[PDB]
Order: sequence, then C-alpha cells, then structure tokens
Amino acid sequence: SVAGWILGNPECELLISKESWSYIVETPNPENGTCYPGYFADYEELREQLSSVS
Amino acid sequence: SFERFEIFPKESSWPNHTVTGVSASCSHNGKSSFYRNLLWLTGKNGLYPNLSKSYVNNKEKEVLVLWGVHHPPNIGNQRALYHTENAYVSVVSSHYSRRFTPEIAKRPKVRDQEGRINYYWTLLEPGDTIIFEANGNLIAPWYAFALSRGFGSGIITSNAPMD
Amino acid sequence: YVNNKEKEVLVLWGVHHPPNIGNQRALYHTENAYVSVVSSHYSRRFTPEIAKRPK
Amino acid sequence: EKMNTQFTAVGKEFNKLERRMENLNKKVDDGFLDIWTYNAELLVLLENERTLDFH
Ligand SMILES: *[C@@H]1O[C@H](CO)[C@@H](O)[C@H](O)[C@H]1NC(C)=O
Ligand SMILES: *[C@@H]1O[C@H](CO)[C@@H](O)[C@H](O)[C@H]1NC(C)=O
Ligand SMILES: *[C@@H]1O[C@H](CO)[C@@H](O)[C@H](O)[C@H]1NC(C)=O
Repeated sequence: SVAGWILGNPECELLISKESWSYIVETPNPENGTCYPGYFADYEELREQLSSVS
Repeated sequence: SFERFEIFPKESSWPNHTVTGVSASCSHNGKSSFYRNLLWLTGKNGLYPNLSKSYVNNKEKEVLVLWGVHHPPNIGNQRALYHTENAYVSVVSSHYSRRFTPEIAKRPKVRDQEGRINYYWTLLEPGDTIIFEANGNLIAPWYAFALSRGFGSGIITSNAPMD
Repeated sequence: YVNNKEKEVLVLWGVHHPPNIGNQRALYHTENAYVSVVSSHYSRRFTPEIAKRPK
Repeated sequence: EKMNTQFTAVGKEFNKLERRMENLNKKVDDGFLDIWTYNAELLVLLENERTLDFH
C-alpha cells in the first residue's frame, strides 16, 4: 500500500527505481502495509498529492 | 437491527463505584434522574479506585457504543466527587485511540446548570476490542447499539400526521 | 534542515507510544516526554499517551 | 421510460463551522435543478412541434 511503501517497509523493495510515473496501481487487499500498528494521520491527502509526480 | 442490549451491567461491573448519579437538569415526572443509556460514576467511602474494563464484540455484527466525560465548573466540586485535581480518561481500540482530559472553567448558565458533558461515539468490528481506562470524570456506557447499516438512507423533518 | 533544492520536499516522522510506564522509562529515562516540529507555517507539539491496548 | 431512477439522499446537515460544505452542496444541487428544468422543458417544446407537424 502507499503508506506501507512510503514509510519504507522492509518489503516492497522491488519498486525503488520506478521514480517517474503517471499513476499508481494497487492490489484489492494490500496486506504488507505498515508493520507497527497505528493511525496514519492525513492518509487520504497524502495519496492524492502523491498520485502524480515527475 | 437495533438491538439495545446491556453491555456493562450496573449491578456487577461497578462494585467499587457509586452508580446512582442524578442531575437536577434532567428531571423526569418531578424528580431528578439521568440518561437511560449512560452512567454517572462517583466515589465511595471517599475513595475512587481507577477503573479498567474491557469488551469484546462477540456478535457477528457492528456494535455502537457511547460514552461521555464530565467537566465540573469549579475545582471544589471536582475534588468532591473524584478526590483528585488532574483526572484523565482513555478509550482504546484496535484502530482507534484518544485521551481526554477534563477542563474546568466558569461557563454561562444553561438550563440552570454550568457543567458540561462532552459525548463521544465510535464503532467496532466483529471480534474487535474496546478498553476503557480512566481515573475520574468518566461517564461509562450502560447500553450499546448493535446496528445493521444497509446501503444508507436519508432523514426527514416534518410534522405531518402518522398514517 | 534547510531545503536547499529548488523543489518541494516531503518528510515523515513518527511518535512511539509505549504500552506501559515501565517500558517508557527503560528506553527514555523520563516519564513525561514531548516532541515538537516547526516550520515557516507549520507547528505542532505531540505528547506520548500511555494506555493498555488490544494486541 | 428513459428516466432511470436510483436511491437518492437529501441535502445533509452541517454545523456552523463547516459552512463551505453547505454552499458546495447547494451549488451541486442547484446545478442539477437548473439543468433539468431547461433540458426537460425544451424537450417537450421541441417535440410538441414534431408531433403537431406529424399530424
Ligand atoms: C506480509 O503479509 C503476509 C500475508 O500476505 C504476512 O503473512 C506477513 O507476515 C506480512 N509481513 C510483513 C513484513 O508485512
Ligand atoms: C474492588 O474492591 C475489592 C475489595 O474492596 C478489590 O478486591 C477489587 O480489586 C476492587 N476492584 C475491582 C473489583 O475492580
Ligand atoms: C490507580 O491509582 C493508584 C494510586 O492512586 C496506583 O497505585 C495504581 O497503579 C492505579 N491503577 C491504574 C490501573 O491506573
């Protein structure tokens, strides 16, 4: 998931050299997100802002 | 479904706190009473043992629980019913947590009463857990609500006769 | 930190809430900690919250 | 028959500190109301001449 990968989970290491894009494709049930449990503040706004970068 | 079911029985879940808390602002049929789903907790033998209760949603459907925190208007009343000056409550869950603290200040009179109760609510999931930890000024739940939300609806305000 | 680049930068940080006061004092040697982040138009003061939570 | 229908909600409520939502909700609701008046009306006025000319 976006939060799991942005925070740098030990998994999701295969997608470091994919800097530029047009959009992000997820999995219907993304499992390996954040390891330590918690409440990710302003989650939704982060996804929208990171939906497009150069 | 809206099964209103006992969650924290008043006769067995609070052996060490007085549960008959009444307010003159909610009088019913000429005598003081209180809400019929909440419970004002006070001291006993001049002692208010900090409470720590838990609940597991055994049912196979969402449950809705309410609770509130009481803000006394003066420090004298706060120490009278709780024997402490800086209380704190806490309500944790699997993916939900907050830590409320009381706020004491003089407020304009509303319904011949100054103190304020801030009500809060949440939701659980099948098999989820909710833990109440507090040392004062907690209005614990007494009745929950198991709900079966179906594809949403709307609310109407009107005065038409029932037919 | 000063954003020397000519581009926006995104930074992340977190605050750890221990489950018991014993662990809190073990790794930090204090009972009432506090963290704070500030910028030109951004400032908040987080504080830890200790309580028993479901596993 | 082409008036496809679905469950619809009423304009919700908001507290005094979220007035931006109320005006946004009014703008979208009034936009559809203005659209359907002109769209529906000009259809039965243009297609009333079509049937009159047909006769
Ligand atoms: C990743 O997800 C799998 C299930 O899909 C789980 O068994 C595993 O413990 C997870 N590990 C991490 C590091 O997220
Ligand atoms: C309540 O009081 C009894 C004895 O007065 C004590 O054993 C118990 O630990 C207290 N706390 C409860 C029942 O939560
Ligand atoms: C309750 O308060 C007493 C002292 O007032 C303290 O020793 C005890 O650890 C507290 N228990 C909880 C569960 O906070």
